[PDB]
Amino acid sequence: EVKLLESGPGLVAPSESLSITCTISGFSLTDDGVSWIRQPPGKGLEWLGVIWGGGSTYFNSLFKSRLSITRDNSKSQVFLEMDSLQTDDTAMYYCAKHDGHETMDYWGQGTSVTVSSGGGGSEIVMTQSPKFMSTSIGDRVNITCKATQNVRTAVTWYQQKPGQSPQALIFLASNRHTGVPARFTGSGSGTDFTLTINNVKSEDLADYFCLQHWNYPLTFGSGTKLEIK
Repeated sequence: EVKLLESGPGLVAPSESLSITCTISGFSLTDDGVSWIRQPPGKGLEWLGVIWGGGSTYFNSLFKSRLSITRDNSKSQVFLEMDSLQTDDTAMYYCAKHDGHETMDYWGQGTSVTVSSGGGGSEIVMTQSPKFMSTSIGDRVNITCKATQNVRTAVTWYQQKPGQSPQALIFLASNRHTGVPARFTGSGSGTDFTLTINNVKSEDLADYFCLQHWNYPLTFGSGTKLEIK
């Protein structure tokens, strides 16, 4: 059984370093290489670097300056070290084992690394749910958007059809923009907000998103694509 388990701090303050330990078993560090991957919340997978069975270390150019990958074959451990950590580096960090040098075979449990000064973050994050939705014509669907702070009613809901510009659906949380069909409705005040579409029509196939305008900077929701069966 091939095993890899990450050991990491979990909480790191901005500008500090990061040292994660991949404790491996079931294979030989002399033969197989080990890579470091990270997954930010709601982002794609990001490859950091690799140490090969002979010791050759390659790094992703985006980090290069601040990455270090070492190991200890007697202890069966591979070490990652990153410098000048900031909020952007908040991600789930994995170590993965290759088949010698070709294909990345087996992943570890992953260790979650969160970077925050203690103020929890400062920009106000609008979290949308759901990111995707497959609907039938005539259903009623909800999209919600949650704020990390009371933004009162300073929330605007936009629709953006494919290859077009966004267009205001709801303004001030609950009021329909001019010329908006009465089937789009807005609810909410404070932290949670809800765009509701009754009687889903074919032209509703678009990308919907929220925006807060309580405090700078203005921040949008990640978006929501509406597909129709």
